[PDB]
Amino acid sequence: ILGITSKKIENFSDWYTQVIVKSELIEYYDISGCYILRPAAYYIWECVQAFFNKEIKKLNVENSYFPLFVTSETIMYSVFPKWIRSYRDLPLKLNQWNTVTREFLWQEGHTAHKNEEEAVKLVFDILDLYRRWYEEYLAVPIIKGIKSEGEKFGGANFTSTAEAFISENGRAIQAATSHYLGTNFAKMFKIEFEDENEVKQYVHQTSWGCTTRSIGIMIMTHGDDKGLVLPPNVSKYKVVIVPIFYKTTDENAIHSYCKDIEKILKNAQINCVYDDRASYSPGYKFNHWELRGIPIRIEVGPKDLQNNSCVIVRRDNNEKCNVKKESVLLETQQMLVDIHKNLFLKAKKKLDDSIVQVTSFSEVMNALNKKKMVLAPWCEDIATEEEIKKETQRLSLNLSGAMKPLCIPLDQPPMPPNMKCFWSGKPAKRWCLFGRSY
Ligand SMILES: COc1ccc(Cl)cc1C(=O)NCCc1ccc(S(=O)(=O)NC(=O)NC2CCCCC2)cc1
Ligand SMILES: [Cl-]
Repeated sequence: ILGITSKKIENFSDWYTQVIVKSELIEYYDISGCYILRPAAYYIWECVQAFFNKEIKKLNVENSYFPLFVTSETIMYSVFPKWIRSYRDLPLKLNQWNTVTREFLWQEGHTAHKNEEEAVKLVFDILDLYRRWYEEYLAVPIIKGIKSEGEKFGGANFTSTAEAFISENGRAIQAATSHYLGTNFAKMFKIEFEDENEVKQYVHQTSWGCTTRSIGIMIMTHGDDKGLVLPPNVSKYKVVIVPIFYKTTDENAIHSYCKDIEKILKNAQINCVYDDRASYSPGYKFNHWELRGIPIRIEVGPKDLQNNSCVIVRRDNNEKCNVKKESVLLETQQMLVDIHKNLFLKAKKKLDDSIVQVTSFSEVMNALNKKKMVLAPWCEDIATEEEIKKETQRLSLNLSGAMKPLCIPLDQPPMPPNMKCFWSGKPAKRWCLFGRSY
């Protein structure tokens, strides 16, 4: 009852709710579904917040706060004409860190540029920062792409997106967005400027956001039947030290030895916890910290005193090795790196193995039935989006069983000149990724 009672594959929904509560990420307030972000969850948000802030500031984006909202977007663009008069006032680059299933925390950026080229470059610069956000900190692989006309934001010229995929239930989920808004809102609010030639021009706008859904995607990606699995970059404690006594003493020697290891790690700015609670067995502690997603366990028993060593246990694959005491710092540092690398790579394999490249709709149900996505040549006719939804829904009988256009990947496979649309039989335009979704 203390651990996870539902297998991730067999009952994904119940598994997830158990993991997020028992790992002490969240705490449910009442029956409304409202929840509290405990330190373990907020810490992850703080890590990626710190990363994102440093990177957008390199792009001269400035943080700010706009408190007025309308049902849900921020009141902002109508103020821009008061700030923009000439090309010297451009580019305007703003970001806000907001607080408000539902999502409590998120980030939202807005820019305005003198032309299309500069705005579009920012759109994709930001999009890659989202990629790094997921990869370098959450160890989650994403796919960058363009939304179809039927799935893009209404006010956007085009919507670029990062897509993640949960292989266990065969569903894609939108991980982040970066819109090119063109001049759509500039026309609405007369957001105009005089260029270098004293000519009136429309500003070109972008908006981009990412929420705490990123944390959920991380959990769903890496979590296992033992509970939470944290990439070291978003775990407060990198290491837990567990003492092992055999009642034959010396507990004090073990205790002292563990404190030596704790000191070495902490002196190297590697935060860790020494679980010296007398009331709980070592086996109890193993579960306790595995459940909470601690990347590395260091065990110390009698044999380790004898051999001047310690046992290191990886959280991601449960592999154990003996390590000399004088080598603990270096090997722990390398282990933390390799754990992140392994989490990403094994997640990327599951993602790559989830994409079935097809040329005909007759290949689609085979891929959906195996809980995968399809990559197909598509004429991109907006009317066909609903047709494809309705038909895949009909053929599967099945929380939606429909597949939708996820994104047109920035990385396109070659397109043969005479390639037809997998659905309409018309000339294909580009390869599009289709799948079931959240
Ligand atoms: C619809 O139910 C299901 C029915 C059947 C199956 Cl087979 C699976 C599911 C399912 O969907 N199971 C996961 C339920 C789920 C997962 C992710 C999201 S979310 O959008 O990503 N939101 C967040 O993660 N917030 C995080 C939570 C952790 C702390 C920090 C904030 C929202 C809900
Ligand atoms: Cl506004």
